[PDB]
Amino acid sequence: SMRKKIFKPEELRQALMPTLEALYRQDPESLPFRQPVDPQLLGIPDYFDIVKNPMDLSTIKRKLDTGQYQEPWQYVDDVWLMFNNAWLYNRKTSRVYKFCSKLAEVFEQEIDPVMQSLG
Ligand SMILES: CO[C@H]1CC[C@@H](n2c([C@@H]3CCCC(=O)N3c3cccc(C(C)(C)C)c3)nc3cc(-c4c(C)noc4C)ccc32)CC1
Repeated sequence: SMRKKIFKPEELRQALMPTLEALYRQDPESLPFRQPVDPQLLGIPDYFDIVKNPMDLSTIKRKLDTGQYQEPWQYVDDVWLMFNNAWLYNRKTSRVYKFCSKLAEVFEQEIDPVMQSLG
């Protein structure tokens, strides 16, 4: 459509925060995603050469709390950025990669009914 639907920050928080909570509830799978990747502590100095736009759950949460998403697709784009970054950087046998794949399965199931409700 040409006409932006207008969303209030608290409407987005009430609708979308439970979908982010569903990812946090996955344990162990969300544990690597709860804070930003720290390449110094992890000893991976190539990380920001490969991942140009880092993203993690705590940043998405803060963006929802501070009204930085005008529309739900911007939130979905950040969750997907987090996933794509982890699939790009990590080997397919790693825990982080397989945990990412489980988070993406969970998010897909939670986000669809929410998007139907916001349209
Ligand atoms: C709570 O604070 C901590 C601090 C960081 C820690 N962290 C680990 C640790 C480091 C020690 C060795 C080990 O083995 N780690 C490890 C690896 C996988 C799983 C686990 C669990 C035991 C937590 C499940 C540990 N590596 C991570 C890799 C990434 C990553 C990369 C690269 N690119 O995208 C992502 C996402 C992000 C965070 C990581 C997770 C949590």
